[PDB]
Amino acid sequence: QPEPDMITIFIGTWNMGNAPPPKKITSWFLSKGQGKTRDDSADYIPHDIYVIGTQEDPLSEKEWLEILKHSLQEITSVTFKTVAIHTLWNIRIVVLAKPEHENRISHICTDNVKTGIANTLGNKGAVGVSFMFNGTSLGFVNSHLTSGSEKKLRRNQNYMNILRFLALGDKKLSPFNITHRFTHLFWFGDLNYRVDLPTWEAETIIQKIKQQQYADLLSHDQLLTERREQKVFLHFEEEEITFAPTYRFERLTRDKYAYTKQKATGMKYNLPSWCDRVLWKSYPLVHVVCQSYGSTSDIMTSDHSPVFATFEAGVTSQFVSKNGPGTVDSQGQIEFLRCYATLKTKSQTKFYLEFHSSCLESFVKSQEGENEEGSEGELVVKFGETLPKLKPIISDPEYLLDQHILISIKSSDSDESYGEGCIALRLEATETQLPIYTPLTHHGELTGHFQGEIKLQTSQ
Ligand SMILES: c1csc(CNCc2ccncc2)c1
Repeated sequence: QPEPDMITIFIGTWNMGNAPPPKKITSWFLSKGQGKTRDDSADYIPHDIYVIGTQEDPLSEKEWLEILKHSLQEITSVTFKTVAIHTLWNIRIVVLAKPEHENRISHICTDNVKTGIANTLGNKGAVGVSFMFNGTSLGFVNSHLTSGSEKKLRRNQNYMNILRFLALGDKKLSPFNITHRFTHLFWFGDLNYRVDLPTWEAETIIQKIKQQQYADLLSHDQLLTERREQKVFLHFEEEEITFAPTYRFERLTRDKYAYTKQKATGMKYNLPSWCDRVLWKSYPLVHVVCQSYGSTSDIMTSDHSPVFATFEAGVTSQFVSKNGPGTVDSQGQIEFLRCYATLKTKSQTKFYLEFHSSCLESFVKSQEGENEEGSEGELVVKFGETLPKLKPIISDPEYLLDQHILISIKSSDSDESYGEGCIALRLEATETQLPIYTPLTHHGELTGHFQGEIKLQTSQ
């Protein structure tokens, strides 16, 4: 039975509005409703992995698991296995997988982050799950960020606290946050970003939604504008939105947006908004294709509609050779030549690199680089041809060309990372000097760049 080189992943996010679900929620898992929807001819084909994020979830874990499993069994006639379930207050993530994948899934991690301080601590935050699927690491984050149209900056802060403090994936990747620990990272939830138009325009916005004319609304969506200004979700992708705003509906219909201020809303307006989102970040040159992104039309117990997204995702097998794992394969080598880091720091410490990869027995520390001043005010750290030759555990090009090298640039004085990035080994050529590049981030914000040349030797 051959190992897969692709899987499909379902991501759902639903803010349930503290109400039990209706008796049938199959449309959610079938990617049916509005937006980029799934073809009817696929309805019986199970996804490999289903990841369900809820917010304002009133059910116990047991009650929700029974509903989810019975929903999937009705659609697919497959009894899914529970990989993980994790709940923080009323924020929950469930991961289900086809039974044939049970032996392929390992290193299962869960965590949560509580956002805010005092007043703002007690209901918002994130849950996450990570695991290995054969040779591929997968991470999933369900966040419920701060509400309210005038709190985009707090949402951005919530995002940075979650990616800093959520402890998922390989704890040996110590300089790296969740935005670098996984082959594929999916981040979804009630992100709570709003359409930033005047209150007086509410009925105009409703009109536009009835005409399915979303362009002048999306141009005011805070998540798209904050992303375009590099204030949040740097280096994440989102499929184009082609479904109506998913919030705020009158319950038991989808015919009415309930936007006006009420005591129950703290006297806040809730103009129709795309609160409910799915974003992703995959390592460079790994296959990831969004095959659906939309909202259901027929699940009306909440003031939000459920959102679905589905993906093709490249995966790799758990490779064994006669040499690695448990030794190096002397027929393989990675050389980083004429590399330099450009840093936005005003610090004048010396810097060294760490190279981390599951193709190495352990991470590799470089010598210190040579600091120079850049012409427009920056620090350039030059490494020359000084960098240690990396010795991969396996030299087979079928394995090595699918790997990635994480790079951290650390201060000699403090050992703290000033920037993290990732280089694909999916090169155009072996035994050939080729340009490489990654942006460097720290706490998910841009701190610099790393560029130079690579020369990869495989067994072929
Ligand atoms: C439910 C869905 S995944 C899972 C974990 N499976 C661990 C494993 C067991 C044997 N061999 C390889 C991996 C439980």
